[PDB]
Amino acid sequence: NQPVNQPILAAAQSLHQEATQWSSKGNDIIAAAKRMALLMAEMSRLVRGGSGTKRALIQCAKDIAKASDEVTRLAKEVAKQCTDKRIRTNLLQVCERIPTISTQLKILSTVKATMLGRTNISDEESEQATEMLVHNAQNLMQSVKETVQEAEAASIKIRTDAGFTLRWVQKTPWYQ
Repeated sequence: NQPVNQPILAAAQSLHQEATQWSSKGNDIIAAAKRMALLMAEMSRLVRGGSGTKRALIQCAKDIAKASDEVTRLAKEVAKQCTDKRIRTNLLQVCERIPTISTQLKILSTVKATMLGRTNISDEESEQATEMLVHNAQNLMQSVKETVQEAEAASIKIRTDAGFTLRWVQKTPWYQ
């Protein structure tokens, strides 16, 4: 079908597996994380494209960074209502890593996009730029996955408020 950068696809699938165990209904962290995983999977295809995929590669990074701001914004709200200082601090700590990682995703996607369909660039420049993009994508997927898990852990420490708190409902059994 279409060539894909396996480690980016694997990082995407890893976040999606974790996010899809929960319902998006009344959980915008879950919705944004699912959008991020789906967009990151598109990225693994685009990173392998020609000159025509240059705009799509940079727009994909921009979309991923926008979905990560929704994750960060909501996780800060979860933290603000959490009574456990350990969980509250962890959530606030990860919220400050995500914008840095996603800024770096935009810079490395632009770097890779300038290289698509070019003949003058060496395999070394290309490989080095691709490896940097790969690591950044893995770090981002990991940070959001951990943000999902900590936001769920924080829910136990929050007085459930219908229409006012995040909703955690398993869509499928954990062992499926």
